[PDB]
Amino acid sequence: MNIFEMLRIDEGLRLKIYKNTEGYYTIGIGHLLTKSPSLNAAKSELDKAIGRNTNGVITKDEAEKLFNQDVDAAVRGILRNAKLKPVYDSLDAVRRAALINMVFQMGETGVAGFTNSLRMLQQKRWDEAAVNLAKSRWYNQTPNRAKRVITTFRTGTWDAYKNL
Ligand SMILES: [Cl-]
Ligand SMILES: [Cl-]
Repeated sequence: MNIFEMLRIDEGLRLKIYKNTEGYYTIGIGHLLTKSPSLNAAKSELDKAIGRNTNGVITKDEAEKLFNQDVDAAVRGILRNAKLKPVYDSLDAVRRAALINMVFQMGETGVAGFTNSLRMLQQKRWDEAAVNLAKSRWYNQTPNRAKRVITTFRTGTWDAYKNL
């Protein structure tokens, strides 16, 4: 298991524009297009991202390309974030993947807001962090996925994902 496989399980793969869990236009492997209510706006963002007139449909390779770029960006966002970097640097390889997953889903800014959980992770207080992480909109809105990431932080193993 690795970050790629992990997020592919969490986000799935769709080759046509769809609405994510928050009702926003998305494509591929969780690549958000826009928060705008307009499908045209989404098709426009899509063609600009791909570099061709897609008509709202992309291929598998194109999806994988956006995915590689998004993962890369998530990592770089962590590394450039003064609040995130220290945490990421303190963790082991498995737990680092759990932090990348959260950043990919909710953005650098959203994750940097879990101040108390971040401190606990930094301190290696696993069970405490898991409890603190669960008290969030994130967990109440997407509980099955939140539980998988949380278990990851708690145990430092990929067990929540083995089977998927
Ligand atoms: Cl893009
Ligand atoms: Cl979920």
